[PDB]
Amino acid sequence: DNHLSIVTLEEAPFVIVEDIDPLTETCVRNTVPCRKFVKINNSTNEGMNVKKCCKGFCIDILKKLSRTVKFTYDLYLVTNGKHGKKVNNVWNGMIGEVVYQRAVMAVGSLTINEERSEVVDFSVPFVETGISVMVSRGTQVTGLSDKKFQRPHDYSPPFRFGTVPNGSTERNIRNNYPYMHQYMTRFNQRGVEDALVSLKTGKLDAFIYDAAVLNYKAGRDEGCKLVTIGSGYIFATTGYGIALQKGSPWKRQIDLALLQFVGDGEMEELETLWLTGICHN
Amino acid sequence: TRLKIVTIHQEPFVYVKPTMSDGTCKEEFTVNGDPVKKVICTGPTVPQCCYGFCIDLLIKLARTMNFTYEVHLVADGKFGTQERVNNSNKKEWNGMMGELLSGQADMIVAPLTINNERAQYIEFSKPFKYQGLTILVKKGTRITGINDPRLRNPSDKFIYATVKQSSVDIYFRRQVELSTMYRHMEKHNYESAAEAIQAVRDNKLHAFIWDSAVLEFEASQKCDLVTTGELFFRSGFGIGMRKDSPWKQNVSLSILKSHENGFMEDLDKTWVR
Ligand SMILES: CCc1cccc(N2N[C@H](C(=O)O)C[C@@H]2C[C@@H](N)C(=O)O)c1
Repeated sequence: DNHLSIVTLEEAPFVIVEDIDPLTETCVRNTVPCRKFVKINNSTNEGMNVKKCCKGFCIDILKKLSRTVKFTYDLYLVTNGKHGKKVNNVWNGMIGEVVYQRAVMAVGSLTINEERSEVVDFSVPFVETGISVMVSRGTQVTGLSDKKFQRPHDYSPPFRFGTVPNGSTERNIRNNYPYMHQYMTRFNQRGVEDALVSLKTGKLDAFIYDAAVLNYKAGRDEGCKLVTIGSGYIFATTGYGIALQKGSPWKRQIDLALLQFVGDGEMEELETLWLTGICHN
Repeated sequence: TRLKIVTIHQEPFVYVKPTMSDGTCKEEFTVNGDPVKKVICTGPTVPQCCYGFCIDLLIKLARTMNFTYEVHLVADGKFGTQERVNNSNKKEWNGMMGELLSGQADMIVAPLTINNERAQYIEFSKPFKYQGLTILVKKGTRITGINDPRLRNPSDKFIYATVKQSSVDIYFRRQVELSTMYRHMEKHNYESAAEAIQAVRDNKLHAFIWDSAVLEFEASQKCDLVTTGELFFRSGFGIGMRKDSPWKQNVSLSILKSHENGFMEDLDKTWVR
């Protein structure tokens, strides 16, 4: 069939979620319909499917893919988990929706990695990402592998740097740089917005996170005080990719369509439309 | 059977040096004390020694997935484009693409750019290196970059080109928005990146549009050269395999694993940065 269940996850500017237009009670132009299962309370599986309206960088990718590869879809937001985590060998998030066949496709800020690639097929990456570093303008650091991060107490004063815990960034640092992980947990940030405030107010020296997210934030930062390292020093370079069921018959044509979008300028136009900001390091 | 690896001379990803008298490779260590792993590569009929970024990757892939290999350099010295067969209908690929589709090679291990044109016929790994296109000039030449009047309004006074039968040659011919630039480029394109880089050093070539991971390495080694510092198009290198090859999945998983455990970080610090 050409009708596809597709799961997504809110993370601006890649996926932005709005309510239906109250006047028409439909999704306005620029946006596509998406449904979210909303719980009655935290003490039940009972809930109500609520109509919402989704837009953003990856939603525009989905529209291009649906037009080019010729398929229709029902888009819905994941409600258990976020991107995808294996908890006691059971997947949640968007990856969980794909592996357990509730969705044939996951569209969003979904990072390609080896663990997920053993249970889903990933399209070609459509934007690059990885582990990058954001600092206040004037701070000199190379990247995640900088000795100022690896051996923080070789310097006086030591760098105050951290990440948002419980995600792919913390897991990677924990495996690659154990002491750096042990050190930086004292500077754990509750969220991206918290970290930016801590950077701009001198409470934090560096923020280590998703490169695509950090580049977007730096491009629109006010006064352009926050900057990221160069793209050549991004650690563990990977990308956002479309997740599909293992052995999906949609993977090849989706790969060819994405590579077409990259080569013919359509991809750069979406980057200009959604990702590029005033600031330019 | 041994896997037939095709590659191409492209520093710092593939160095090609002559063997010693006894047919072996001179033992070397990096300035930081790491052993430089070298393999024998046959090329144009004569054995030579190959090493560098992609050779380090090939060794890691061979031991991870437990396969043996033999390395040879691409016979025609090109990466690979599709050309019409004269007085015929068929199209054929040249360069490493043709050798992979012919069976002369089982796997391409080189700075092979992933694009839609090649992915129609072969399977690409996940990218082992993210980079892009930039412009290399000689120190003393001043241009804004890709959107320069000297490049947008070409003439025989400012000669710019790329490598024939390459990803960049594909990129500028397929786009109707680049038809004026490509017409200037097709009468000046060089057979190799090395010949084009030296031409910028002999002031015969004034600009060279090529891969950033190569051009930026060239600027850091030959300070009489300099790049724009701009990335006007981003692309990735991938391992090339035939359709439905038995190694596709584990090569991609191996590469993703190498990015995540810092192995590619080590390759970058050793060869690129
Ligand atoms: C090499 C490790 C790495 C490479 C590229 C991105 C990240 N990320 N860091 C975040 C976090 O730790 O919460 C979220 C994001 C992952 C998120 N897109 C996802 O798909 O899980 C980690």
